[PDB]
Amino acid sequence: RKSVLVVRHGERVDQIFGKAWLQQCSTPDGKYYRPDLNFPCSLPRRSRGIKDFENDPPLSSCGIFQSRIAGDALLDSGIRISSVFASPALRCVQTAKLILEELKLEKKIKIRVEPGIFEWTKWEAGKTTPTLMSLEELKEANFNIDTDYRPAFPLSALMPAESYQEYMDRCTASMVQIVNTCPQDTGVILIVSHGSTLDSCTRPLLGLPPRECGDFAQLVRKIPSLGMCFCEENKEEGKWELVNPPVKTLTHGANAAFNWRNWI
Amino acid sequence: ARKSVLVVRHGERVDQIFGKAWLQQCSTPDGKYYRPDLNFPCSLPRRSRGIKDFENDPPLSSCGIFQSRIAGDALLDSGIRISSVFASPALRCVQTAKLILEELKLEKKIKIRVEPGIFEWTKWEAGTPTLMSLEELKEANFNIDTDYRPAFPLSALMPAESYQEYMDRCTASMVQIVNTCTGVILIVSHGSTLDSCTRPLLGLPPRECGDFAQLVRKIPSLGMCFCEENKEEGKWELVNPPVKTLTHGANAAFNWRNWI
Repeated sequence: RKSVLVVRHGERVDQIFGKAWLQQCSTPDGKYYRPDLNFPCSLPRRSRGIKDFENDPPLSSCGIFQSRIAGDALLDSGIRISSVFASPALRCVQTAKLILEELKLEKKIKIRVEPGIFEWTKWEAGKTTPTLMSLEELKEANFNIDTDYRPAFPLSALMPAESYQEYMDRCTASMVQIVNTCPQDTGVILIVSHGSTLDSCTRPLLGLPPRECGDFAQLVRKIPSLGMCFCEENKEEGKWELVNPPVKTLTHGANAAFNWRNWI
Repeated sequence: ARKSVLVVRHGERVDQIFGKAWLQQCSTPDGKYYRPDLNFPCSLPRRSRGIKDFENDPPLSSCGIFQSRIAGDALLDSGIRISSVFASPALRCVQTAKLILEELKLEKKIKIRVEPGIFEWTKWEAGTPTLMSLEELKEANFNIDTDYRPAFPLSALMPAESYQEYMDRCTASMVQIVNTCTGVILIVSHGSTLDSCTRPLLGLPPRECGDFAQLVRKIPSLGMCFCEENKEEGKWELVNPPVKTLTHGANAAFNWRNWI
């Protein structure tokens, strides 16, 4: 039974360590270090050193954990993943890769990067698209990217401070392209993206117009890291329906910092 | 390269997230284990007597496993040498100790010395407490040191002990711990342990209870306290822990039916 599984990326470092996270993990000469264990072990190599990560931040160590444990659960559920699409955000592509590794499909399935499902530009740093990693850079960072895939949109088409309606229209238009890419295929089309994507990419499949922005927003507030929305196609009736996701929720506590000097 | 004591708090325990009846949420009517949420661990430890006893001796959450692993991973990088390992008999502590050892690649080399004397203050537990026996731990694939004679046995832990009575058995245990066997002694235990087991090393008397408790509130999962021995001066001193802090956010449950 053909289906689409939309998945929110794992915890992003700047969610915890704030908008200036990069300044906390950078030396004067622009080199990386971990001031806290939730900063990732390393950062992949990128053109202008590590400058361009500032608004395209990686997963935290926790976000890696979340991604891995969800992927492990997807393996155990037994469902078949036929393809994987991803927002060009590094956090989303990183989440895609970690899931594929746990499924043992990292070498068999390439990631199709689709700038058309990038986050609503109203919710980004400068109310605009940041510098993202090139596909050449992702290959060099050992991501198995599908360079033959012709995406619905280039990143440059994404308007800064686009309206709610414009954001929904480009996600809808992207979901036309996504479904038509290998249409015979049954199996799960995995889409690893942002919170908003759970609604923006499933609505058009269900034959529904966008929600009122308010209701959309309230619904997105509640999507946790690696939250999922699952839609199955009923082939006979030519119709899609929302379904219980193939894995359970993931619920855990925070962990605060401590200052050892307090003991003195 | 001095002698030292690294005290580490266990990772996230499942019941801190899923409450006191966590066992009833992951148990079938006929007593088999299932995972209602992914933060419940992959499995409970192989125990033959059944799952009933875990209720008040809860294991690490998935997050707790992650926390333990990433902490142990960083200890390996720091390049310090762990020579022995002591652990509170609570499963969560022993589990954290195994996970750290695995990351240090010493799970086969160093046996875990279970010391009931550094168990949690019994005023902060349910009510003797219902733990896994050393044979049950061995059975569950834990590399325990059965030869070890502990300063305190499981039976000695009486309910509703006083603050002072808890401090006394911790200092008493630290006397022993120091004598048994110049690498790092690892103590994987509870939040309270970071203070209760380091004060006597430094030669300090117990804190006032309130000062103690106020300090224990602030100790996160995998939190550490590190004392180095100055052999020349015959004195111990607190030192910056060998690995960094671990700060991360929470994750809430979502209900997919909200989308319909």
